[PDB]
Amino acid sequence: MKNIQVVVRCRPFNLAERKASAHSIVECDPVRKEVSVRTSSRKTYTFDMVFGASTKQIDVYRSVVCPILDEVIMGYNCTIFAYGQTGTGKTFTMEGERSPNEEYTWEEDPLAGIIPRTLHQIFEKLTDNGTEFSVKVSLLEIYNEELFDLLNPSSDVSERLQMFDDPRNKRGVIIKGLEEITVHNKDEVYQILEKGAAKRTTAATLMNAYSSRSHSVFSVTIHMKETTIDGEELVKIGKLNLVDLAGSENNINQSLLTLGRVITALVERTPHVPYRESKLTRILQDSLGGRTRTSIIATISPASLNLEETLSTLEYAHRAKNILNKPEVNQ
Ligand SMILES: COc1ccc(C(SC[C@H](N)C(=O)O)(c2ccccc2)c2ccccc2)cc1
Ligand SMILES: Nc1ncnc2c1ncn2[C@@H]1O[C@H](COP(=O)(O)OP(=O)(O)O)[C@@H](O)[C@H]1O
Ligand SMILES: [Mg+2]
Ligand code: NA
Repeated sequence: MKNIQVVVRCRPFNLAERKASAHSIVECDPVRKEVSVRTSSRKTYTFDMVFGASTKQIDVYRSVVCPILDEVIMGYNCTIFAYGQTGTGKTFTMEGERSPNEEYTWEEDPLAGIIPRTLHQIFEKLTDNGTEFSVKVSLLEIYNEELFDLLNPSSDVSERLQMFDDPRNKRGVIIKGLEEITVHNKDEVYQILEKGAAKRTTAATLMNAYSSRSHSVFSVTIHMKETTIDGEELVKIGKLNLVDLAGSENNINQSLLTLGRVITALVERTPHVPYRESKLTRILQDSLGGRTRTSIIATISPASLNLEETLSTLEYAHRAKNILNKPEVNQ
């Protein structure tokens, strides 16, 4: 029925990265939707949208997320995930950072990313849309095939969760004891994201290379009740997953390895797709050849130092455009 959207976002050169040449190794064409990489010998790859080095946070949100957020409110499950080498901007893009000195409020911090922006807009868009709705969110991170709850307000972070097949959902799982915090309004948001960021920091003291190796699944489930002209009970449920994947360069890497075998299985149209053999592919089975509306943001470097992963990343992301999903709304 419908193709997975792939986008590419390149970041500006960082402090480590030397640029020798007068003209770029990575050129992004937003109009032609082409990323062109100098291996005058090139490989040019077309994507669904492309975002060069100076693309700001608000544009990414505007171009990619605003459209998807509308599908969430109709009650499609969506899933945006970020993919690419450590240091290209998967966390910058999906979470963002906090500007120093309290120069800006969270709502207006231009370093803010998809997660906080989205949560903010869910409340603006639904408050003046007439709907009866609630928002409850959760923050699960996978590391070494273990499940960490960063929003559980009480528990020690190293208390890890179990997963089991949802007896109500053919291609889904329930994460037992996962803290699903109800957000009653936008002013409850920051406090929740802070607690998430803090617990995360604690988990990093416990495990090696945690930032780069962890997958981070930040869900948000919109319950929307609506009365019909016929006097019925229209209860629709949007779910948006916002997934920050472990760095592409990596049992520690079982989930990332399996994500590859799944995508491979799907594109080459081989009958057995091994969702079941990793926690990530179990949690997101429905985002990959299922009934969810997936977008991948593939984050690349502009620089010669990281060309090899920049290109690995582009080939991996580009074959992912051939996956067909059959979106369905939850009532
Ligand atoms: C789980 O999703 C999150 C968590 C934390 C943040 C975030 S950015 C966190 C940063 N991505 C990180 O991993 O440390 C925040 C930072 C510090 C305190 C509280 C929040 C932020 C929120 C709104 C605006 C700007 C920055 C953003 C998204
Ligand atoms: N699009 C961007 N604009 C400005 N700075 C960026 C951008 N993407 C990444 N950076 C910076 O480069 C570093 C890498 O970001 P990070 O989100 O940790 O990457 P990842 O999560 O992909 O390992 C951070 O310091 C970040 O602020
Ligand atoms: Mg990161
Ligand atoms: Na264990």
